[PDB]
Amino acid sequence: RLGEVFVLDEEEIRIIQTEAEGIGPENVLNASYSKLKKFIESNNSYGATFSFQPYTSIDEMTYRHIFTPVLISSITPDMEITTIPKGRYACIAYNFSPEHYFLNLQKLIKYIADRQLTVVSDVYELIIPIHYEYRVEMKIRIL
Amino acid sequence: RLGEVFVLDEEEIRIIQTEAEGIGPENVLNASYSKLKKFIESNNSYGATFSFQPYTSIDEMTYRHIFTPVLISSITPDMEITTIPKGRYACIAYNFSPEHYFLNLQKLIKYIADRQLTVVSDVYELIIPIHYEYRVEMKIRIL
Ligand SMILES: [Mn+2]
Repeated sequence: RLGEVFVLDEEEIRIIQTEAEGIGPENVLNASYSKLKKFIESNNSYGATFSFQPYTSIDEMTYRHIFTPVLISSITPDMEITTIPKGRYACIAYNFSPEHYFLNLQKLIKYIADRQLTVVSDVYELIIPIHYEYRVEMKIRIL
Repeated sequence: RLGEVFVLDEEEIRIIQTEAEGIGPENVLNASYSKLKKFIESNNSYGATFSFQPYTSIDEMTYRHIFTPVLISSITPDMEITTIPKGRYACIAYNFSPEHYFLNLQKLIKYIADRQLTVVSDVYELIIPIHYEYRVEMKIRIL
C-alpha cells in the first residue's frame, strides 16, 4: 500500500494556504521540504499544489500554493482559508526521496491516462514529517 | 430578497480561476466589471475573490483570484481547476452600482460580526451580467 495508486474517498480538509511565488520541486529537491515550511510559518504537516500535467521533467514544474491543514481568526489576507473538498482521490504515498518523486508522479500520471480518468483539481502534495524522514501523499481529485 | 443577507446552503460549483495580479474593487469601480472578464477570457458569469476583513475603505481591498463557473481538459497551468465547496453561505445580492458595493459589503460584514459567525473561506464576488446591468452575489462560507 506504499508506492502505488489507489482511489479513496476523502472527507474534506480545511487548510490555510498562500501563493508559492515561483518555487518548485526542483528547489525542494535541492534542499529539504523544510523549504515550503518557511512559506507557511505564519498545523504540523504541510503541502504544495501544482497544475496536473504530463510533465516530462522536473523544471517544467512550479508550485502554485503552499498550504497547511487546520483544526482560526486573526488571519491576514495573503493567506487564504479554503479546503481540500471531500471527493474521490487518486492517491500515491511514499517515503520521500529525490529519485522517487518524479518516478511516482509518473505512475500517477500514467494511472490517470489509462483508466481514462477526469481530474478536477490540482495535484496536492502532502508532506508528513515522520519523527521516530518524510512521507509524501500525492493526490488529485477525480470525477 | 435583494439587498439583504440571507444564509443558504449551496451545492458545489466547479470553477476555473487565476491569480488577480494586484487588481481590486477600486479598479473595477473606475470602469466596469468587464475588467475581470479579461483575466479569464482563456462560462458566462465571472467573479473575484478577496480576503474577508472588516474593511474601512475600498483601496484597502485587492482581489486574490478571478474565476468562472464551468460545465474541460486542455487547460494550461496558470489556470486552476477547483470548486466553491458545497456549504452554508451568508449571501447578499444586489444590482451593481458603485455606491452599493461598499455599502453592501458593510452589511455582510456587520451581519457576521453580530450573529458572531465563523467564516471559512474568502468572500466570493459573483458577477452575473443581466442582458434584457450587473447582478452581484457576494457570499462567504460559514460554519
Ligand atoms: Mn492563488
